[PDB]
Amino acid sequence: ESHVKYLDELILAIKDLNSGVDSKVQIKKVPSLKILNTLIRNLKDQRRNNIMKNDTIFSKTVSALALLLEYNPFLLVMKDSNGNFEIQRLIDDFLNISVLNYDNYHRIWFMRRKLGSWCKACVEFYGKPAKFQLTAHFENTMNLYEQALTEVLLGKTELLKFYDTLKGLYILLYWFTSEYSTFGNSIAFLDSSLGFTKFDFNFQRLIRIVLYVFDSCELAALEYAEIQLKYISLVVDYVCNRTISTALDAPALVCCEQLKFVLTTMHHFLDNKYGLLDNDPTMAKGILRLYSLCISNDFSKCFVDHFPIDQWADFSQSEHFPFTQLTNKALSIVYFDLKRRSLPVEALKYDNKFNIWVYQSEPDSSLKNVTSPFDDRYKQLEKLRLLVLKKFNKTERGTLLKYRVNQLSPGFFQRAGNDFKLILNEASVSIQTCFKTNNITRLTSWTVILGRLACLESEKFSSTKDMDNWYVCHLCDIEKTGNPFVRINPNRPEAAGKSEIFRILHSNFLSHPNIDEFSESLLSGILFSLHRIFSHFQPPKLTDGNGQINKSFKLVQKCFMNSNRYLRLLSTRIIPLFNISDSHNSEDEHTATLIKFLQSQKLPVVKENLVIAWT
Amino acid sequence: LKKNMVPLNPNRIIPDETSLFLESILLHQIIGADLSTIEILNRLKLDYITEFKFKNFVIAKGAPIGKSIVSLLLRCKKTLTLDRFIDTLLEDIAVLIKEISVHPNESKLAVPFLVALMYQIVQFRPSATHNLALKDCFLFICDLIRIYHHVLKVPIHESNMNLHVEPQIFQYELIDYLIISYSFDLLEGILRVLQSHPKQTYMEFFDENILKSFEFVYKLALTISYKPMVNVIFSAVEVVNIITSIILNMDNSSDLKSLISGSWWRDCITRLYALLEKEIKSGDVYNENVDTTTLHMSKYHDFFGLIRNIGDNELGGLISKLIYTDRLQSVPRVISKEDIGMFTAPIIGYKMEKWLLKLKDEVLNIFENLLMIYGDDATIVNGEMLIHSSKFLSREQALMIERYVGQDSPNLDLRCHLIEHTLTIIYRLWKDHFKQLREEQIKQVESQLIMSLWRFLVCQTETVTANEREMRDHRHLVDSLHDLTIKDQASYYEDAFEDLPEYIEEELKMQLNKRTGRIMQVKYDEKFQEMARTILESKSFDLTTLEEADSLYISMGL
Amino acid sequence: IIGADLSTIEILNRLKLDYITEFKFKNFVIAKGAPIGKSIVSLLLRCKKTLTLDRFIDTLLEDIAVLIKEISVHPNESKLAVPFLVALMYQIVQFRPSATHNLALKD
Ligand SMILES: [Zn+2]
Repeated sequence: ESHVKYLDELILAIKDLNSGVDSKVQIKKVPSLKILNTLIRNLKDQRRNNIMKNDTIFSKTVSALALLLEYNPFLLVMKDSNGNFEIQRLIDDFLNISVLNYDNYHRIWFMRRKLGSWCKACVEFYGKPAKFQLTAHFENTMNLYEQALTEVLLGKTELLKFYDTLKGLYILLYWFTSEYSTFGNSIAFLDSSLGFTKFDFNFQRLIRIVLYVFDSCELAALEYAEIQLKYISLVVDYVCNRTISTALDAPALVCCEQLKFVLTTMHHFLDNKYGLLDNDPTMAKGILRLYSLCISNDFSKCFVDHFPIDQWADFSQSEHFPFTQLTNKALSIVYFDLKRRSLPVEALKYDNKFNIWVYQSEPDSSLKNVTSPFDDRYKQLEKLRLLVLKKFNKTERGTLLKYRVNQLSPGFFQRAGNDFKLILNEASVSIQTCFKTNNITRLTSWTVILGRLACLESEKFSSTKDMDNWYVCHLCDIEKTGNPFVRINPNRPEAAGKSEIFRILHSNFLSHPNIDEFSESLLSGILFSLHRIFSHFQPPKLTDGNGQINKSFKLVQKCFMNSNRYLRLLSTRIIPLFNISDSHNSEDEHTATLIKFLQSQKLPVVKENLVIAWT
Repeated sequence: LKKNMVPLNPNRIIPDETSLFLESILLHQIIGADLSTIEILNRLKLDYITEFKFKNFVIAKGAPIGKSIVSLLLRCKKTLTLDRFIDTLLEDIAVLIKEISVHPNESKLAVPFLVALMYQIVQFRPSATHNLALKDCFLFICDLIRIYHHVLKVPIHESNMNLHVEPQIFQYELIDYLIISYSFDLLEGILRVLQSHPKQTYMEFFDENILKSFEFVYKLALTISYKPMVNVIFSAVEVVNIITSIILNMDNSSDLKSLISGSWWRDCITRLYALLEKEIKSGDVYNENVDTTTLHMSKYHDFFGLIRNIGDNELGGLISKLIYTDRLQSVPRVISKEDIGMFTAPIIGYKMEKWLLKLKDEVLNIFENLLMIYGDDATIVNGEMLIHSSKFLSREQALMIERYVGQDSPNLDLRCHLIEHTLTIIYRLWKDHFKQLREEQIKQVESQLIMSLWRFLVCQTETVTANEREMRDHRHLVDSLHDLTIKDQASYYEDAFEDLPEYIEEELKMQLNKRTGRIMQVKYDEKFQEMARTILESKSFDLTTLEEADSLYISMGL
Repeated sequence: IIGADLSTIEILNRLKLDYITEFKFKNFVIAKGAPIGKSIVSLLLRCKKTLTLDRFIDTLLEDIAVLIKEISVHPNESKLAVPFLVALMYQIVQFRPSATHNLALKD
């Protein structure tokens, strides 16, 4: 509270040494380095006990340092000549704040994403002399932590040193178990793409070393169990973000061996009764997340073989599984879902109360904790549990345009829905009436829906298709090789005559008397939607003779010469769509119209897309 | 006195690692198959080799083969410790694969499952596999691939009178596709477990024969005149990645470098150039189309493989339906070839594009590595990394701006990561390797270099974003898929994304904004603007004169 | 067993039970034409990971007992699996006599 204005003046002081103009990076050592006195001032104002616990004056404190190091990549590699560059001094100092913030998952994710920016997007300026002085620094500071982890076997070690050694190894393994976008090729063991690096076998070595330490020691401290849950948190984070993460389905895995490793590792963690702690969600999150990746896909056998669950059952007790109420609850839900998909269809009935399919319960209850309803405010847990219990329903599967109409007109498919004539009239009454001026965002969502529904109109007389199994367009979304304008049909149906969605599009948007001020984003949206219409339908005649540019080609005039380059290069994408028709372009007059339009831009900023628009 | 120390466990159960390895062999199962691998080998006999025997590893004539594997496993669990149990299994299963392979009459159905079993043996404990076993296994898998010489040598186009009146059978083709793909996957696995050994002992692996054998099999995989099998292209370039990555990360790097000729690299890099200039298009990945221009992942080899899950595994049911499962046989169960193929989803095409874009990221990543190996000039860091990489950068900016913006595919970001990566492959080639950028070669790509730098410096205008209100309206138009991704990550899979304290989503409404800027092709990152600025404007070479440069600056503003 | 060519598990790999169309007691599924010893070795591998020795023993005892039982009380089915399952059960009992809990012995 006292120094929020101090940091708010310090960010202005950093931005005040920009340049004479708005373009400033300064990758070279300038011949005036006074802000390194601020750099020393930044991290030294971070390791302290009083007001770092406040969220804002820590987040702005590290955001100021990231804005300093972003617009000054020379500060990293400035060679504080002990033997090395100062980014080695930055890493081990940056480790201390993260090990002091071991428990808060916000304060270490947010530190490691910007530590990712400081080496990926900032030591691409230097390469060979400065890639191998931090990818060797991480190997040495990781060799040190795995080396000092093994002199606790001989028992002469300390206890707080054991604690911070475990936590520092946790943070070093936490940095490298992010997705590939955090640390790019900045570090030479995270180098390979295709989801399989030098760090993978090294990580599977170090987690087996720390499990060997957990077997070799014996301790029942409570917060030692607290820091012992973070290794299974780290090992579920290791596998849950190497996933390809498709549209709305389960994020599919890349390497079955890493899943086998993580399941075997946390099953070994449960066998030895490691990490039991009251009202802690960590192991429950791991079990539910990893079962969510293995619901009905190719990895369900890999889940049931390597994380065996049917040997902790013990139905006869209210303490239903052995471990802890959250962990027993999550494992009971996983057991319930495995037992449900084991049994046949006739052996299970629909609840009509919790909307989950369920088998004949028990001689006891044994069905409370699976649907109790769900737990204390641990917000991801109950939605994991909803997904595990509700993925069996085999209902209308999630689809992209069905999402974006259910995100827009909420609760729309409680009706016929898949019939096509009614969604046009729902979009029509929402596109004619329910806006006064407020929807400068909702109209852009409506025009991306009008873009996608325009394709779905074109799939009849392409009489078999449907609203639900339309994922993406076969013409506007997937693309093939060769000339991309061979794919669009010359004798496709005309837009005004048959496509009622172009009637909608011209009725609201292109005949609105304030086209030259919608917004730039609504112009881009109406250009995307008009691209989809004119790629699926023949555009109208550009001129009858009475002047008369036909309110869509007029929008091409408006955006093709506009100030921003985005509307220019987006409106150049429909200039070819006007050139492809028949009974409008059979004797080549739309071509001549587009030619004498493109012969009339003697303005310097339009030179890019014009060269595109010719070609 | 000092009651602080952590107390040991008096009854430490150090787990028997050879028992765990025995169990991982016994319940090894490849993805999509009904039986386990040992349980498939219990259903296989070899009825032309009347008596196999190498070193007390007798197989009878009609006996199950997996009977003899599990007999070897039980017999050598008692005796050998783990580092000897591994190479005993490696050489015995290698000799069995060998004399099943070099035989005129015998079916080779045991060979894919023995290679997959061998891969499970190698990668179990990478510290336990001694690297002379890795050397012998590498040489065996390379000449195993040169035995199966003809799988990677089918011609591009057939006769006009190649009548397709033939029984149209797939089972033998499925077997030797599995043999080649599991063999290349095993080569990748050998080199990544060799990558995990301590960095003083790489010379126990490498000699002349390693690099000659991989040179042969690498010319075989990344083909020119034959139909490409994409499965082996992934692994064959990941091997070259592991090679460059350990040349970077060993101390006595000279012995690898003195062991490698110049002809090895200048035959490798031209095939990488020919791979980098191929097209990745969703609508005709799985099509069969014009050769050597579209990375296409043929229908007739669509299964996972031993490391990475590469297709949708459409041929995984046929691995299980390759045997009768209630019978002990040698010939395969008949798989009809034209029954597969039956239309539901082009999402499969999107994720196969995702793999192929990661493949091109891999190729220009090993370009980035061997810039750093050969920092001094050589035959190979020779200026054609301006030509091929600037052709690549210019075309993947061009058809990004013309085709992909607003096409709601997941693969846009990675496709505009490639350009954002290959600029740096330009940039450190520009700043740190100008001594070999020959003047005649720069003018071969003076169009494309200058235009590709211009499409980064056009973003310094930035009259598009400038706020927050219309940028999220733009990301409804271009980047709704990543909103679905980040909501599924936030509600299920990320520990930091619950109880968001109004500093962790104000980073999200910075980085989704810079993401959708970098996708929308206006407002890239400022650092890449600087890297593109300090190539064109810098006076290391006169790309433009001072009256030709401001003709480019007037086409932004300026 | 002394005098036999194959091992006992390797004899049970050569045995199927074609009148009991689906055997199952507690995740110990045997199919109709499947090898029986396939299911024994699947049970063994599955219960090595999970159970410690005194529970691994009586799990094997009651599962192989239920299999011997419903092969035995059947009118049409041959009983060839039963001697080797009883010999296998004897090998299970006498391996570590301190580990076999005596309620398993009673049953
Ligand atoms: Zn469309």
